[PDB]
This record gives sequence, structure tokens and C-alpha cells, in this order.
Amino acid sequence: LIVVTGGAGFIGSHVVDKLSESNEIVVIDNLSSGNEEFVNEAARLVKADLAADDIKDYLKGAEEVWHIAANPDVRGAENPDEIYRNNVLATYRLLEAMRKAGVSRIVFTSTSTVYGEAKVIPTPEDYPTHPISLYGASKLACEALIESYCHTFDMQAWIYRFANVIGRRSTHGVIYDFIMKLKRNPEELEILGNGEQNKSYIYISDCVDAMLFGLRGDERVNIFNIGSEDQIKVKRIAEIVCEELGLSPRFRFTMLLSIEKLKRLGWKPRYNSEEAVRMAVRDLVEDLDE
Amino acid sequence: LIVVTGGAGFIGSHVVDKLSESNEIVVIDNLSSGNEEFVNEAARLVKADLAADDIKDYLKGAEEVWHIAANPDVRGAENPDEIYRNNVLATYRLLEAMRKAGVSRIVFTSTSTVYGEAKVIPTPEDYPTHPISLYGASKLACEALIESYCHTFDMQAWIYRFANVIGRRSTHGVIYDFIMKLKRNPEELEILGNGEQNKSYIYISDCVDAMLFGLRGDERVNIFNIGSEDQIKVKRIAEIVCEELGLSPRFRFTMLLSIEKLKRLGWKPRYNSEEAVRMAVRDLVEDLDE
Ligand SMILES: NC(=O)c1ccc[n+]([C@@H]2O[C@H](COP(=O)([O-])OP(=O)(O)OC[C@H]3O[C@@H](n4cnc5c(N)ncnc54)[C@H](O)[C@@H]3O)[C@@H](O)[C@H]2O)c1
Ligand SMILES: NC(=O)c1ccc[n+]([C@@H]2O[C@H](COP(=O)([O-])OP(=O)(O)OC[C@H]3O[C@@H](n4cnc5c(N)ncnc54)[C@H](O)[C@@H]3O)[C@@H](O)[C@H]2O)c1
Repeated sequence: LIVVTGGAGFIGSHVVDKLSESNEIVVIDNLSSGNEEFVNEAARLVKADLAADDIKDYLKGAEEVWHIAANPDVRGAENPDEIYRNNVLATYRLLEAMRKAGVSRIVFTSTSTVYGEAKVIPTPEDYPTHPISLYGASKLACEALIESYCHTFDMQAWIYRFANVIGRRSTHGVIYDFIMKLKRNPEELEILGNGEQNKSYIYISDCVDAMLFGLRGDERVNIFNIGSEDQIKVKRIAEIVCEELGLSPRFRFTMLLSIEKLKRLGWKPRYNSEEAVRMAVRDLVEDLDE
Repeated sequence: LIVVTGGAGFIGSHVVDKLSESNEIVVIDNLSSGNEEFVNEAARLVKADLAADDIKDYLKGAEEVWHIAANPDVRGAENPDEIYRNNVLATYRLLEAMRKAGVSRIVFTSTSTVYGEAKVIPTPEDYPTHPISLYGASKLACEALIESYCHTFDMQAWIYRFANVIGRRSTHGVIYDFIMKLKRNPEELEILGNGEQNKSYIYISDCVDAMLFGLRGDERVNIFNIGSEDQIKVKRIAEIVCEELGLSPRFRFTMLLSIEKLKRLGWKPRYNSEEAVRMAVRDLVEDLDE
């Protein structure tokens, strides 16, 4: 019996698909940015807001909680109140619910931005955490609360930090922006910068697999970075998008984490950045139609 | 024009006394653990709850905010909701209010417990922060939020980590308990364990002088540990309490931060632990009369 908060969203729904195969799954989601159609039918969907509704009764008997729910991290035009509410408060309320209900296992999706302006790349898990963005700070705040509840109310946790996950059911970012442009005009793709900018992506299946793998970690609190073995330039992303869409437009030009910790434990990503991107472009295409 | 939250409390009142000598002070306090009588008469006392009221008219024109307000850190007998509301939520709401009012300088009293189980003593500011207590976690969360607001909304902050501050106006601590118990049976004092526990104490004036001194730090976010140069044993504390009370009961037996960063800056605590304790005891005896 496992509870998956945010199980109706991108990463969450994938987690549900994998766990539902051998666990009774209860999903808690207010569908603010999720889609109930993504939820496996073998699971029970409870439509509740972690920041305002009492959820201890939905946690009754649960052996573990995969806390995947959170506010969408956006570029700039961010709202402090929603980030606070859906990240900090929601997590605090969940921990209290877990405490009262007796649930002592939590798997949490943090974020690569807890490291702020890191001066060493690839960034290891023991690198200082001085977030500069509100989303990063909210997540580091969540990690602190989790850590303390683990020591104070005897819980065990697995915290995963990662940057950009792509794959079926996700709809935003560079790949999305390119598709929507080429749909708008198949003969020209605008690229901000000179395309030499680098990016790194982890394919969704690898994100899920890493989180499952890290569970063998047996410290009271286990922190792991998840990421790909490489990088990819925006210029190459554009080409792959054009390749899969079968196009040849005219191009108009206007935080890497170290995974050595998980790798010494025995995990390795199956896909590199280019493969993650190519598979993600195909699934996004069909996703937008579906 | 400076606003001091928690200005009716122990550390806060002393800050107000010192700052009022050359600045217009506005104290925001809900008089929970604080005493109105401790507020300097030259200051304006605004009775409000940081975690619930509209404090916009009060931050108007302020140059900086000394955020001293917070929940009492108790022993096992703590109220998560109270710690969350008076530390995390109050701080979030304050930062929002500051943002809205245009105040961009914040001085914050954090805590030594953000370091959890420090394995490096004297503990430096760059030591990892993995709190084991809800109080420590609540403060680390506050630090994260403050650091992100500084970077996102152009603010500058001075964060102070410390423990065991003693002196006039404080009523929580080993000294207070010893005097209280001694006031029952002046011929027999019960001391936990063999009382060989070392404990670094900082006298209130050194805490306040350190905070004022640290303002010289010119990074966007300045973090400093505060403390005295040494430690003192529990048994020794009991002795000094008796030495001052003029009693000779028989004893019935039932961490150190590095300040090299502030010292490099030119600050030095005036009193060692024994001196802070001796002065604090006399301060309390006289406090109990008022
Ligand atoms: N997608 C990425 O690239 C990425 C990168 C780093 C970290 N993360 C983290 O991974 C987690 C999942 O991200 P995602 O991409 O799948 O986003 P998402 O928006 O698809 O999934 C989050 C789900 O949480 C639910 N939710 C939000 N607030 C809620 C509340 N108060 N009560 C109940 N449900 C609530 C939403 O309805 C949504 O379905 C988040 O915690 C996020 O911070 C994602
Ligand atoms: N005294 C110590 O040994 C020590 C050690 C470490 C950290 N600190 C930190 O130093 C700061 C001051 O500690 P203190 O010893 O003076 O404690 P204190 O309890 O005397 O002072 C806190 C003040 O905050 C006010 N307050 C609390 N909640 C409030 C709210 N919601 N709205 C408005 N006012 C509110 C109280 O009325 C009180 O006057 C705190 O942030 C504390 O965590 C103190």
C-alpha cells in the first residue's frame, strides 16, 4: 500500500504505472496541473488539496508515501504564494498527516536548483545549498522539514534532486517551444542565442528507474542526484525536432549534477541526452493531438 | 527607520535598546513570549501577529528589518504547528510584506541547530546543514527563503547562527531552572547525569555586538556563527549559581561553533562562558524581583 501525491501529473503518473504492477496505489491530487486520464486504472484517485484538506484518513495503513506533488516551476513570472502553498505548506501538512497516521517512509522529488549558483560542475550531493530561486528555496525548505521529521518522529527518507525530465505526458520546455513554432511555421525555426547553449535531459523512464534504485540506500536520510551522462546543445535539439517532424526550416538565431553517487551504488541511465530528446519529441507530437 | 520583529523579547529588546540610540524604531510583536515592559520607550510598539495580520503600514519607509520574532525552542514537548506558524509562515509573510513595501535589508537570528549533528567542532559556517530538530529545520527553511528573496527581489541579508544566549530579561535556561529548584530546597540541588556536559554560552551584549558588527559583511547574503571562545561544564554552572546565591546545597546527580569568520572581520567576544554565566545569574536574581 503506497500513496503517491501528484500521481496524476507527468512524473507522478509514471511512478504510479510502475508501482501499480505490484502495490495497491492511492493517489492524492487536486488536478491543478495534472490529468486524471493519466492515472493507472489499478489505482484509487483521491481529489484533495495537500495544502488545505485533511488527508490522514487517505494515508491510513500506507507503508510509504511518494511525495511528487508540487507547484509547476516556471521561468520570471512566478507567484510566491502558490509556490509557498503547494511546496512548503503542502509538504508540512503531509508530514503531519504521515506522523498522525503512522506512515514512516517518504520518497521526495526535490530539484537541482537547491544548489543555487554552484561553482563546481558536475555538482555533487555534498555541495553547499544556497538556492537563489524561490522554487529552489521552497524545495530545500521541504528537504529540511523531511529530514527533521525523520529524526524526530522516526521516519526514513529518499530525496532525489534533478533538473529536466522529459517524456510522454510532459508539455513544456525547449522541445515544446520548438514544436509549437514549427506547427506555426514549418519553414522557419527561431532559436534564442546562437544555439551553442548547452542543456542536459534525463528521460522519464530513467528518472523513475533511478528513484526506484536509490531505495536500496539505507541511511535514515538518503539524498541522490539524478541526471544524464551528458549534455546537448540547443542547436542539436532543434535539428532533432526537425528530423522527427521531417522538416528543413531556415534557422533564425537571435546546472549539471554529478550522478557518481548513484552510479557507485550500481545505477546507470539507459539513455543519453540525444536519445532522451528524440524519444520525447515523438511522444510529444502524439500527445498534442491526443 | 528600522523595524524589529520580536522586539519585546529577550534578544529583541536589547537590539531595540541599542539601535534606538541612533535610529527610529518600530517594534512588531504579538507579546506572546515577549513583555511590553521590555520595549524601549523611544520605540513604537505595534501589537501584531506576523503569521496573520496586515503589516504593510508598519514597514512603510523602513530601511531594514531585524527579524528576531520566533516560537520558543522547547525541549519532546514541542508543538510542530506552533514552530511552523511562528517561524516558517511568519518569515514567509514578512518577506512578502518587505517585498511589497520596498524594504530590502534583513537581519535574521537563525540557530546553531541548523547543523544537526556536527562532526567538525568548532563548527564552521560552511559545514553541511542537515537539521535533526523541527526547530533547526524551521530555521534552515527560513534561511533558504531569505536567501532566495535576496537574489530574486534584490535584498541583502545578514544571518546569524548561535546558541545559549544568556543575560537580563531571559527566563529560559539552565540557570533559571537551577535558581528555581534551589528556591525550593536550598540544601540539595539535583543535576542531570554526572554533569560533565560542556556548554558554550554567549552573554547577551556579545550576541548583540556581534550582530551589529557583522553588518560590515558585504555579500548579498552574509552568514555568521556567533558564540564565545570556550565552554563550561554543567557542574560548574551549578557552582556559580550557588556562589552567587550564597547557598551550599549538595549536588544530587540524576557543541561549539567557530567564530573565526566574524573574528577575521575584527569582532571578538568580550566575555567567556564563565563570565557570561556569572553575570547572567546576578541578572536573573534581579530579574525575578522586577
Ligand atoms: N519535470 C521536471 O523536469 C522536474 C525537474 C525537477 C524537479 N521536478 C519535481 O518533480 C515533481 C513532479 O514534477 P512534474 O513535472 O511531474 O509536475 P506536474 O505538475 O506534472 O505534477 C505535479 C502534480 O502535483 C499536483 N499538485 C500540485 N499541488 C497540489 C496540492 N496542493 N495538492 C494536491 N496535488 C497537488 C498537480 O495537480 C500535478 O498533477 C515536483 O515536486 C517537481 O518540483 C520536476
Ligand atoms: N536565546 C537563545 O539562546 C537563542 C538561541 C538560538 C536562536 N535564538 C533565536 O533568537 C531569536 C530571539 O530569541 P529570544 O530568546 O529572544 O526569544 P523570545 O521568545 O524572548 O523572543 C521572541 C519574540 O517573538 C515574538 N513573537 C513570536 N511569535 C510572533 C508572531 N507570530 N508575531 C509577532 N511576534 C511574535 C514574541 O512575543 C517574543 O517577544 C529567535 O528567532 C530565536 O529562534 C535564540
